[PDB]
Amino acid sequence: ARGNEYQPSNIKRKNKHGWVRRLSTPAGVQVILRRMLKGRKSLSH
Amino acid sequence: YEWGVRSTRKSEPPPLDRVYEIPGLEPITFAGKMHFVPWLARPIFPPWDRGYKDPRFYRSPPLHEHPLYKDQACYIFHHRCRLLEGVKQALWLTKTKLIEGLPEKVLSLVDDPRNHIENQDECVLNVISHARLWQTTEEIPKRETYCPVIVDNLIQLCKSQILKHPSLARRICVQNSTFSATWNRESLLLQVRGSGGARLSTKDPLPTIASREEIEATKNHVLETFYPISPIIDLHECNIYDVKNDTGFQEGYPYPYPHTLYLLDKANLRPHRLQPDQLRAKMILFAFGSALAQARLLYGNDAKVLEQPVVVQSVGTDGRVFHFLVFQLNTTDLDCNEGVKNLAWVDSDQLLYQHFWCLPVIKKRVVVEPVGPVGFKPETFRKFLALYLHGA
Amino acid sequence: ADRMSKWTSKRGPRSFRGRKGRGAKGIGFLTSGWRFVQIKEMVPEFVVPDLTGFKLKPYVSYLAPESEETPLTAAQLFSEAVAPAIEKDFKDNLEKYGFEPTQEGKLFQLYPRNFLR
Amino acid sequence: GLEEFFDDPKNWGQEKVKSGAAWTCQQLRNKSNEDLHKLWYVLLKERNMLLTLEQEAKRQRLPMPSPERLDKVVDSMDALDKVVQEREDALRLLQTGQERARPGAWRRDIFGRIIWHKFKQWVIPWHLNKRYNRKRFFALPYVDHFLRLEREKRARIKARKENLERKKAKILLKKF
Amino acid sequence: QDPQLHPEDPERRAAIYDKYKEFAIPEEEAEWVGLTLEEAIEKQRLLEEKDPVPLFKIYVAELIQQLQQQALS
RNA sequence: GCUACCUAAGAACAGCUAAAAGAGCACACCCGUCUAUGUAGCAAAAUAGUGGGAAGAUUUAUAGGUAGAGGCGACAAACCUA
RNA sequence: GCUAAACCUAGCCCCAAACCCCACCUUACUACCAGACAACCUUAGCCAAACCAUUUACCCAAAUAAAGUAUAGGCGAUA
Ligand SMILES: [Mg+2]
Ligand SMILES: [Mg+2]
Ligand SMILES: [Mg+2]
Ligand SMILES: [Mg+2]
Ligand SMILES: [Mg+2]
Ligand SMILES: [Mg+2]
Repeated sequence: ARGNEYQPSNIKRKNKHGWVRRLSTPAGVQVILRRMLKGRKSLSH
Repeated sequence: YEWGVRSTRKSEPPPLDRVYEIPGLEPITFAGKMHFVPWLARPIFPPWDRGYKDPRFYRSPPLHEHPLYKDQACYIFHHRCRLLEGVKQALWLTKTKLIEGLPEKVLSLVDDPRNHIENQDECVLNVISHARLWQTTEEIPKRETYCPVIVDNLIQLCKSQILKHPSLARRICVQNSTFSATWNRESLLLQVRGSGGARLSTKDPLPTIASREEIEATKNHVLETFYPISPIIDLHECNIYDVKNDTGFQEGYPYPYPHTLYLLDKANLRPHRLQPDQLRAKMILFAFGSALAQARLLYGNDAKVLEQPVVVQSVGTDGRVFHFLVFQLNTTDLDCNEGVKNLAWVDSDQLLYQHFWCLPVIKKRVVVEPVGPVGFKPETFRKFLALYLHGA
Repeated sequence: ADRMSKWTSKRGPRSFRGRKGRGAKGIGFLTSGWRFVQIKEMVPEFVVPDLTGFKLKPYVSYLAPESEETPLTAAQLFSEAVAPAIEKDFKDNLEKYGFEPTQEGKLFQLYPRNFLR
Repeated sequence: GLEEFFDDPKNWGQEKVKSGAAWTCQQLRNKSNEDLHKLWYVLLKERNMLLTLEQEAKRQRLPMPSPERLDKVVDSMDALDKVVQEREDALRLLQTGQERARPGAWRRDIFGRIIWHKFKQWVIPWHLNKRYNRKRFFALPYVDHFLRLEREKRARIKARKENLERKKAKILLKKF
Repeated sequence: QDPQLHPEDPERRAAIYDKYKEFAIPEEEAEWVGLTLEEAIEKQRLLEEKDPVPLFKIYVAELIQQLQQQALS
């Protein structure tokens, strides 16, 4: 019954975790800054 | 109460920086940076000129500056105008007297069985069945498809009478023709910009139906008025317009004389379809507009009683219900409510068939109504054929 | 869920896949009805010379002598292109020598560069 | 014709094709602009033929005959491009004083880093461009801590590298 | 001493300036009074922004100077 | 991106009985009454049969919204990525 | 006798010194139309006080010393 909580959709993915949404708020900008500081290959989703 | 809430109204611009209020000093703005910064003054940008010039990025000038703008406001009737008072309003606007039923002159053209089409009912039934059931792979064709089809097939069926009537060779049904006619009514200038479709043009003008005595008898008839509804209601009040009378064709066009205007209300949705009264009003207005354009082209742009009245017919249909109109324009002196008046014979709500069953209704595994038209009325097609044959 | 693979036009739903391109430069615009109007001037016209009678070849003979690389400089170009005329007219308004005050008005403006390659 | 995409038919199947030398920058600097224009397409046709050979060799699972021809042609085209770029750069410096063909500016992005923002071409001015004004060319104060943290990460990497270099040098001295 | 203070009334303008005489400072300093650091940086950048002189002019001036020296010597 | 509720704009609902129905029987579909199996399983809640609803307060795809002392809740302290 | 077992530098730690082509904010890495929203605002709590309720050290701009002194403090933990 459970386990399939991920029902993928690229529209939702980009609108929820994308670069534009991350930059849309100061908190998300700090998210990107933390990922850059850590050296993440993928900064946003 | 004001319409449009503040939250939806355009936001007020932020207050100007106080630095702009100090006379002697030049504010330091981010204009030089070429991008916004929040700690510098907001520049005051001069309005940009080269913008609203490119064809794909064009802004039309204000209506006041347009070439045809006029302080006097015309009232235009176009194809998508729906008169509130309907036939009464159209009669007042066109200075017309209504006569119930088609005239005997045209009705007699189909009394003799020679004009009756061989296998007339069979062919008309096939036309109705093709339009309403057999037209497409879809089970139930929509009105947008079966109204033009029914009209065109009926016109072809009538045109088949070229055998008996060689005069039918001097006519042609043009499509997308557009006419424009302007005239005054009690200091109100009214225009009709008829677009519609299926103008049946003939090489010869239609014979007049009403005699001089009847035309003069129209003087006594009083033009019915409606209050407090102004006759202007539901007409597009426009200040941009052209007072030229356009018949829709360049000079020298063969088949110059309008014969029949085929107006069809083919909208799938009832609210997008004209009411029968409003359709009859539109027929009156378009027939009057075409007749008036013809009169202004022939006898000049002078308000006068026409020595030779101009006759224009019209058939307005929704695919099932038809309305037949013969309009005799016998005066271009429209401004006054007194004098000889134009006159229109109208036959209303002539239904070609009562209903059409695209699917066989089955109750308790028993077929009650078979597929096909029910209540077919050949009389309406007789009237249609009479209108087509008039003048031939 | 694939954060590492490159975002291309093969990935999203129909709107995404239609909207994203592959870097090809635009050739025109879209009008009503999604009809594409192609602008001729937007299409790169290849200026291909006539190679008939050309003597140069893709390769150079190894018998050619070695030389020292001397990258062209503004000073060298000025000396070899303007200095002779300047001297000849000084011994005897810089537009006469080739200088243009502004690039505006030229087809091939040097800055901001407005031509391909 | 399409035959220009392939070598001379006599060379088909030859294990080796004799080729000259790549054009050098100095050799090209002596040629006219028209001569460079024509040589560019000569080299382009040769490059297309060689790329066709390389792809067909991969398809047939055979070594490409004289693969150094492609390297020579690429070097020649790079030299020609560099020569033309040198001439254009000199002309631009003479007539405008600009060391760069494309306009740009040093700007601080939303992440506080200094970048060379290369300008783009627009039909409307920047203060009217809606998409441009969404882009932020300033860093708010919450970026300062991350700027310091990035600087210190760089400093740690540099210190590690320098210490490692010195230790390697000491090890070499002890060995010899 | 801007004449835009009450133009057409020089006596009143001079009276005002005399009243506030003690605060007068050089204009080169008054231009920078009360500017934030970012505003001052932008002001300095605008002051020192100059479209580069074409190297044509520099080389022409240098060549003319050299030719003058050669002619004199 | 589950789920709860909502917003926008969609879609589905055989056949029979009945006749404009939060109607009846019963497919698709939704659910989960009872039994059995399974119990590191096919499955971190499934399977088989049985059963309830099945033109509606229905089911459902898409996009959006409400965020933690908060949300949402036909209140089970239920649900808000096992 | 299998599985294994062993190895030494890859680098790292602490100091010192020294101040360190093109694309991409729209669905980022997307050649090319009407902007305007543009930032600023005491940390709290864990914890100690054997509960807890006032209270309970925290990049300071010369180390040492004055001195854990003067002071503060449910005058107590402590500061
Ligand atoms: Mg779902
Ligand atoms: Mg049913
Ligand atoms: Mg029911
Ligand atoms: Mg519920
Ligand atoms: Mg309860
Ligand atoms: Mg305690």
